[PDB]
Amino acid sequence: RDVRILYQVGDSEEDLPVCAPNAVCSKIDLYETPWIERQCRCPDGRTCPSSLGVEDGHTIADKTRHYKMCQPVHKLPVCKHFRDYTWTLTTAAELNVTEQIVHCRCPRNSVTYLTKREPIGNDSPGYRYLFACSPLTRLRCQRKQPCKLFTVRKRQEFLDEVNINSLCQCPKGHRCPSHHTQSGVIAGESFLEDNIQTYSGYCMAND
Amino acid sequence: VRILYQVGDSEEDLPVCAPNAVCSKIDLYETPWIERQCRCPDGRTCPSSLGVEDGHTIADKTRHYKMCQPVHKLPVCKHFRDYTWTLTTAAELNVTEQIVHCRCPRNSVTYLTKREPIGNDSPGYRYLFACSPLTRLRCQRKQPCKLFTVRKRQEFLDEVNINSLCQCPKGHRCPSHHTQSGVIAGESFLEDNIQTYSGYCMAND
Repeated sequence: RDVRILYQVGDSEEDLPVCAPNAVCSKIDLYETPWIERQCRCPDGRTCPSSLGVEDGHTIADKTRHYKMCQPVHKLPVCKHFRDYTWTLTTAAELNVTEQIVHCRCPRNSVTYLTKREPIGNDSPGYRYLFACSPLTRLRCQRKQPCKLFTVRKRQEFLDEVNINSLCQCPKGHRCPSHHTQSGVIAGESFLEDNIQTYSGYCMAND
Repeated sequence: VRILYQVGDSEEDLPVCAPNAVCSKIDLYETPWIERQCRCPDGRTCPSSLGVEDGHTIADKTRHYKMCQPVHKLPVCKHFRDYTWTLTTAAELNVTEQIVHCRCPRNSVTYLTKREPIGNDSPGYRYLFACSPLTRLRCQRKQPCKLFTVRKRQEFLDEVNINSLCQCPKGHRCPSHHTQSGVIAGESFLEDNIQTYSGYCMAND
C-alpha cells in the first residue's frame, strides 16, 4: 500500500548498490502522483527514510523533489561561496547506476539549478552534472557570466515547464534576454534523464 | 508539518464546508505546508495525509486538494471546458471557497481559463479552472492555441507553464513565448501570484 516505489536498478532492495558517504538514498517526486525512487542502501548501521515530509531531518527539499539522506542533513555545511556546488550527479558508462553526492545545503529559499557538465575524469568514461545555489542577493555581472538561466522541462506531450532564474544584474547600457529563443542565448546542458534542457542568457547591448 | 489557516489561527475560526468544497490545501513545493480551509460537515473530519491514497485527495501539479467525501463520488469531466472547480473570493468575507465540480482524467493538468462576476449583492469574482487536453484537435478559428501561466516563485525566480490546447490550421503557427505579438494578457490571480496569457493562431512565415 501507500506510495508507489521504484528502483533505479533491478526491481528490489537486493539489486541496489551500497551508498557512499553523503549520497542521496531516495528521490521523491511530488509533481502529480507522488513516487519514491530508491537509489541505494544506507551503510550501516543506518537505513533510508521514506516520509513524504521534511520533518525527519533527513530530507533536502528542492522545488518539486525531495532527497533523502542516510545521515541527518544538518551535519552538512550551508553554502555561502560563489558557485560552490551543492551536489554533483555522476553517470558512469559501464554502470547501470548513477550517484548523487551532496556537498552542501543551499540557504533558505534558494533554488538549485544545473550549471556545469564535466567528464568524470581519468579512470571513468562518463559525465558529471553540477548544481549550484541561486544567488540570495543580486550583484553585477561580469563578461562571460550568465545573467539568466532557463530550464525547460517537458512535463508531457502538451505541457512544458520553464523555470527562469535571474542570476545577476546587467550593467548600465545593457539588458538580459527575457525568453530562451531570444538572441544572446545559447544552449547549455541537455540532461535527458529528467527531460530537461538548459539555456544561458548573457547581457546584451541595449536597444 | 506546517499548519496554516486561511482565517484566524486555529480550527475554531474556520467556517463549515458546503457540499464538495476543498477543506485543506497542501503545497509541496519547497517546504511542505498545509492550509486549513474549512471544517467538514460531520460526522467527518478533514484528511491530513500528504499522500493521495486516502481517497479524499485531488493532486494537481504542485498542490493537493483535500475533500470531506471520497473523490470517486465526483464525475469525471468529459466535455471540453467543463469547469473542474471554481474559486470564489468575496469582498466582505475574511475567507474564500473552492468548489470542486469534476475530476480531470489522469496526468491531465488544470489551468485558469475565465473570471466571471459573482454578481448581485456580494462583490467579488469567481475564478474558473479547466482540464488540459490529452488529445490534439484542430483549432477552431478564434480559439486560443497556447496558454501561458507565469507564476512568480520568489524575487529572482519565475515559472512559466505553457499548455498546448490545439493544432493550428495549415499555413499558420502558434506562438512560442508570452511576449511575442499575437498574445494578450489573460486573467490575473494575485493571491496565487499568477498571470495567464493566451496565444492565438498567427499568419505563417
